Amino acid sequence: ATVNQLVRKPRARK
Amino acid sequence: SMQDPIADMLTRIRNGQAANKAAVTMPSSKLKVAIANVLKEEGFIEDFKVEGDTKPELELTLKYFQGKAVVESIQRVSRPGLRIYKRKDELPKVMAGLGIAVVSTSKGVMTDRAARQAGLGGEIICYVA
RNA sequence: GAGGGCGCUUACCACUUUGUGAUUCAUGACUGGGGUGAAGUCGUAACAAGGUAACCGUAGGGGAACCUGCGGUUGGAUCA
RNA sequence: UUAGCUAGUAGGUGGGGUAACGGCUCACCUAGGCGACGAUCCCUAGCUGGUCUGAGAGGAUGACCAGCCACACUGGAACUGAGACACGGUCCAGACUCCUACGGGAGGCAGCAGUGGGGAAUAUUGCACAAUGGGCGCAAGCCUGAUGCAGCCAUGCCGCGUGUAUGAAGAAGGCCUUCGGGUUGUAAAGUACUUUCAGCGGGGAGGAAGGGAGUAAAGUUAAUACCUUUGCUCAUUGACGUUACCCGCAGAAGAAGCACCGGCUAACUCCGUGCCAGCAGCCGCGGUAAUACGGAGGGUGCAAGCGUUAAUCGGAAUUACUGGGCGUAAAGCGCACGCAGGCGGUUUGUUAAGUCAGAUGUGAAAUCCCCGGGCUCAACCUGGGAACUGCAUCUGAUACUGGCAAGCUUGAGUCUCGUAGAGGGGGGUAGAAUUCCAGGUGUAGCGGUGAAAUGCGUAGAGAUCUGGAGGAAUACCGGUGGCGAAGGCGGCCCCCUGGACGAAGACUGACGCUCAGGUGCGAAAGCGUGGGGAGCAAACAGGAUUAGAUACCCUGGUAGUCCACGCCGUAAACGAUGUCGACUUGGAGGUUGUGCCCUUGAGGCGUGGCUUCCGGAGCUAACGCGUUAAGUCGACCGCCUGGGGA
Ligand SMILES: [Mg+2]
Ligand SMILES: [Mg+2]
Ligand SMILES: [Mg+2]
Ligand SMILES: [Mg+2]
Ligand SMILES: [Mg+2]
Ligand SMILES: [Mg+2]
Ligand SMILES: [Mg+2]
Ligand SMILES: [Mg+2]
Ligand SMILES: [Mg+2]
Ligand SMILES: [Mg+2]
Ligand SMILES: [Mg+2]
Ligand SMILES: [Mg+2]
Ligand SMILES: [Mg+2]
Ligand SMILES: [Mg+2]
Ligand SMILES: [Mg+2]
Ligand SMILES: [Mg+2]
Ligand SMILES: [Mg+2]
Ligand SMILES: [Mg+2]
Ligand SMILES: [Mg+2]
Ligand SMILES: [Mg+2]
Ligand SMILES: [Mg+2]
Ligand SMILES: [Mg+2]
Ligand SMILES: [Mg+2]
Ligand SMILES: [Mg+2]
Ligand SMILES: [Mg+2]
Ligand SMILES: [Mg+2]
Ligand SMILES: [Mg+2]
Ligand SMILES: [Mg+2]
Ligand SMILES: [Mg+2]
Ligand SMILES: [Mg+2]
Ligand SMILES: [Mg+2]
Ligand SMILES: [Mg+2]
Ligand SMILES: [Mg+2]
Ligand SMILES: [Mg+2]
Ligand SMILES: [Mg+2]
Ligand SMILES: [Mg+2]
Ligand SMILES: [Mg+2]
Repeated sequence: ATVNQLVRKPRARK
Repeated sequence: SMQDPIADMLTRIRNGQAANKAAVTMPSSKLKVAIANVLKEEGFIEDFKVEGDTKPELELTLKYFQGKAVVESIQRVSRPGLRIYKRKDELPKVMAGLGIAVVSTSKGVMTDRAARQAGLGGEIICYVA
């Protein structure tokens, strides 16, 4: 949910 | 905590507008005066006064229609977790031009309607819908 | 004479040999489970207070579903 | 489920080296270099301009066109030359095949085709330098499997025809039918008209500019020669090509199929078959009435194509930045500390870092978009513009973010006076109750269950009383009561020690929030060593129950429960809600304080901390939450992506 979380690891596409 | 004080300002406006409050108070600052004075000049609120110099306390007078919310909703856009910036031609409108978008530039705080004659861009503060 | 070439030797080094490691595929006796199976056998666990309330974690038990011991929870009935 | 990698490695001196700088190379000197902003290792992959999909953001990929890099049987090396470590150059080794008089040599189709083979699957062993580009030469000329063309392959896109006018008892036939009638159906026939293309004959643009022979002018030169250039004239230059195009002829003559028909999704009846056969993308159809199977009738959707399979995106907001959730649907680590990282109150100055404004340069062409032009049209080709949201630099503005400087106090802290509490650890101590043991009085059953039995007892049980020993737990108080980060924590007393909260001020001046790795705590079971032993009690002993009893029930009973010393670190470790802060109507209470008040009672009035039950607005899938949020928001972190596998 947090944009700063996605800096470390993006959303994992299946 | 209180790390986004403009978002704290928008919280205190939206609550008392919906909960039929007559007037609200909040801790003042330089930037909060530069936003509420623009909203006073855009018909959304009525009046603002300053109280205290060692603890600056800002006050806002609410505004109603028949007991109905004038400011229906307001949306914080940029934030300390994610900064938002646009150019002089990428300025977004609110409700296709009905609502105003508070954008602070080097020529002071103005709207995107007022930024057409100024020709500048910068930080989006809030969508006054 | 100066100088060159040939030849020899040396340095570098491909391929190649032994010793002995790491990694990968194929094959592979045997072996570990799991899934897919309406009618097969064995039992009646759970869902009602499902006939010893159920469940989670842990140790032990025995064809098996499970059981008991300790502790916790209500995702339990009846309640005062 | 890759955390350490690296000694010519990192840097320096000097020598050497190439076309140029340089560990590019060598001796010496230093011990550094790289790396949680992914070093290194493993696997995969040519990349980009783009194509496709998508409203856009994104997503998947890199064939034809163009740009670059690498490669030319495998491996290594150098020469030549301006340029190669060299596709049709060489040298060496290996692999394979060919020639051979046996000693030897020859060869590199990932160039054009073409064969063998692989695979679901991709072509003629063609023509030409006419044009364009390139190579050589003064030119002529030659060469070019580049390229221009042709054939094959409905392989894709686009265009046209397979007739049109007229023609109702509306014939026949098929099928439906309440046999009355409708359907096929102006459809056919017949009546009139016409010839796109093909077929058959004729004419025929453009792709071609040049080049070659005379010749005048100009030019230099001793020169009217020769040559250079500008002119004019004559004869010529086409693979495609039987060119497009056009004239003329004959007559509808040469030219329509496939899929579907329950719903999604366009169209309804009939017969045959009988959960058999079959159908099918999903839903699920058919054992005696199936529009879903098979066939017929009729229709629908497309069209020289039509279906199917496989693959990519969309639909899918179904990895959610745009644009999702985590109380019970999958998901908030058991909790706490804290580095790196992210983020940060308020006032002023400064820097202009981020951002924004303007401008330059650049973002190759082609593709896409805008208006045009051209091929009879379209596809296709093409003019200019826009687009390419990119990157670099300069000049600006200073509100916000960042840095520096000086601050300020409401955030967060510090002191004093106090109050409450099962907060933890350590050491003593009390009294019931349980059981054991000693003694006394005392007698036939005690014990246990739904009912009985095992078991105990005439050595006197049990019951009672006296006295002693050991072990573990703390009735009542005690309550949605209190405390602790949580698991949890309960006799009293002492000692040591932790946080929480309130009052009055004084004081430091953002000292803060949050947290991946890391670090510690962390119910009980169980594990190691040494103690300890009442009661309870896995396994087990024995008796009932029963079909069997392994469980239930009962009589006993070891490990364990207890303590020290460690280890184990999982729980339905739950408020099934991560922490912090800011706000938004309220009640019934509880607990804990404090301020004032005819103290006129343990009271009246306020006002903070903690906590439960109701409930408005609002939110929610519903349940419910609802000032302690699951209401409206911010700061940061964890976690989930169908069920099962797991
Ligand atoms: Mg059962
Ligand atoms: Mg049960
Ligand atoms: Mg229990
Ligand atoms: Mg040097
Ligand atoms: Mg090509
Ligand atoms: Mg290429
Ligand atoms: Mg090369
Ligand atoms: Mg080579
Ligand atoms: Mg060759
Ligand atoms: Mg080829
Ligand atoms: Mg084959
Ligand atoms: Mg008929
Ligand atoms: Mg024709
Ligand atoms: Mg001509
Ligand atoms: Mg329909
Ligand atoms: Mg069919
Ligand atoms: Mg039938
Ligand atoms: Mg067509
Ligand atoms: Mg598929
Ligand atoms: Mg999506
Ligand atoms: Mg969802
Ligand atoms: Mg769940
Ligand atoms: Mg928790
Ligand atoms: Mg371009
Ligand atoms: Mg162009
Ligand atoms: Mg174009
Ligand atoms: Mg046209
Ligand atoms: Mg006792
Ligand atoms: Mg001070
Ligand atoms: Mg053991
Ligand atoms: Mg038992
Ligand atoms: Mg032990
Ligand atoms: Mg767990
Ligand atoms: Mg609950
Ligand atoms: Mg209500
Ligand atoms: Mg409520
Ligand atoms: Mg899964």
